[PDB]
Amino acid sequence: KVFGRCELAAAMKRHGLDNYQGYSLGNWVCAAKFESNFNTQATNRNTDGSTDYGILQINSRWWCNDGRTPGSENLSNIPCSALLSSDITASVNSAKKIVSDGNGMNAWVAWRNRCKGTDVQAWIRGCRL
Amino acid sequence: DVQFQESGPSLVKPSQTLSLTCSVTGDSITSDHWSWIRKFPGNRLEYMGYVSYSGNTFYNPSLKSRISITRDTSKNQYYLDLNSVTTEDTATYYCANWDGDYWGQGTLVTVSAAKTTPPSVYPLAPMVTLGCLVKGYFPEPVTVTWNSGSLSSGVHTFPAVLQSDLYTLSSSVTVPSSTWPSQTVTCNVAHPASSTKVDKKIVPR
Amino acid sequence: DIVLTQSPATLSVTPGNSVSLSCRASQSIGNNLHWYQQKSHESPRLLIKYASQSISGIPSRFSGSGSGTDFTLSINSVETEDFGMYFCQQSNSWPYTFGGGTKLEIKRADAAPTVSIFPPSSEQLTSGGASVVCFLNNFYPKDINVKWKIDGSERQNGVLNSWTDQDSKDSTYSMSSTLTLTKDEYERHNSYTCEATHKSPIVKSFNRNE
Ligand SMILES: [Cl-]
Ligand SMILES: [Cl-]
Ligand SMILES: [Cl-]
Ligand SMILES: [Cl-]
Ligand SMILES: [Cl-]
Ligand SMILES: [Cl-]
Ligand SMILES: [Cl-]
Repeated sequence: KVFGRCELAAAMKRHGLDNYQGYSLGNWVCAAKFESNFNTQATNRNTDGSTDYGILQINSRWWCNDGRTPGSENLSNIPCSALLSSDITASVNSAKKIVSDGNGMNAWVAWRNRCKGTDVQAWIRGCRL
Repeated sequence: DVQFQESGPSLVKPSQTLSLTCSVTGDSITSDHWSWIRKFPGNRLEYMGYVSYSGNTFYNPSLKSRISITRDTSKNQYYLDLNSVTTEDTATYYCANWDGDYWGQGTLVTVSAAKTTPPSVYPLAPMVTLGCLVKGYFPEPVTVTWNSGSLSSGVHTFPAVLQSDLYTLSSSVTVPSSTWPSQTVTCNVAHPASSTKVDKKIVPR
Repeated sequence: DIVLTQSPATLSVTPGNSVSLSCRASQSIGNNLHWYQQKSHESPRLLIKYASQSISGIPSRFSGSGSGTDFTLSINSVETEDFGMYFCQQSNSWPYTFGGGTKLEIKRADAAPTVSIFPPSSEQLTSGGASVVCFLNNFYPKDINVKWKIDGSERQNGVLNSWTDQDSKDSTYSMSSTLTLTKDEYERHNSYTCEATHKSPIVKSFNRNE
């Protein structure tokens, strides 16, 4: 599923990302735009042989199992395919774990390059929520 | 299968350092943050801290910079050090995952200057009710079983009471008159802190 | 730090009835609210994550709802094994914090105790001490009175009482009453009586000479 901007803003708010670890809703919407273009089925292969899955591009080395990532530790991690659902619940749960890992949203390089410190409220501006 | 298990001293003197180890085992382990939670005698729960999957530490600011968490990923172990303890630190310490799925059994830790004393175990002889009285031990806890857990039904082990730096509790078991004293009934008492195991047979008179 | 208020701290419920447990947060926490069940002699057991998400192995009667500052845990057809403590915990902001807990007491009919009295063991008397033990097993409700008599006379000094938690299966309480004496005091008297009262008593006694 490809979300509209205001549609995703509403679902991320319903899924408790607004002010999760202090990060306002617009950071999360901005992060999805530059990571996945609001597409829950986005996949991108890295040089290292890992893959990033879904609306927030969760990495297969650390957080999900895709069966082909060299050096992945925990084979019982949630299948990376479950992070591609029209329902964002599983992706939101992984993102909350990642953002609590010690680096905040700096874990998302696209957020850091394009969203951090900018007018992120613009990504929820015009939205009913 | 995922198991979290705590271990370490059940007794710490005031002003010394409380040290516990968590061992994470099983074949079902997932990439998660590793936490310490404690439960005060009055039922209050406090989230002490965690070490992230990446190895970054988080500490409850309430612990007033007395807390250290370290890990050893080669042993699937992690560690809590809590400095300068007071009786305010007497609590049941749990290791758990950040997801909350998997918590350890909990280890009671007493902060106290009093001496480790092993219990005296006394048989209470007169459907028949039998007992054993577990008296003069420190610190908590003791565990009582009857015929190595086989008698699980019909058992009531009461909370210990503190008098003069020593704990006392009793346990009762109810069995059919047919069962006893034809077949033996034994209270098994363990006090890990003193390395004591006592098996006491209940005999008529 | 976020304060979670669980009110009321105690709730009594009849099995088969529904119950709602309130958790209010001092600031908005989105859905970042988890529910725990804790029975004494056991680790907390996660019931619900993120306000409403099902946890595998948790019976269907457990559900959560709410968002922002107002959360509820619902139990549909409360069962006897649902006695214990219920904790909310927020994960929106470090430091993570827990509510004060809500204790669930299961209602049932009145029941009188099975009373049993035991004299000091030969072993203990040899050791120089004398404890007389009285068990009041499997009664309801909790607030039972125990009285001790020595040689037909009331004795209050040196008595210590201890209750179990509500039993998971029958929702009864049990309790020990322990009368501690010097050997000298024990040896000076013959009759020892344990009397259990709920607002007609149950009496048990022994004679040292017998
Ligand atoms: Cl857009
Ligand atoms: Cl959704
Ligand atoms: Cl604050
Ligand atoms: Cl059910
Ligand atoms: Cl004694
Ligand atoms: Cl109780
Ligand atoms: Cl006592």
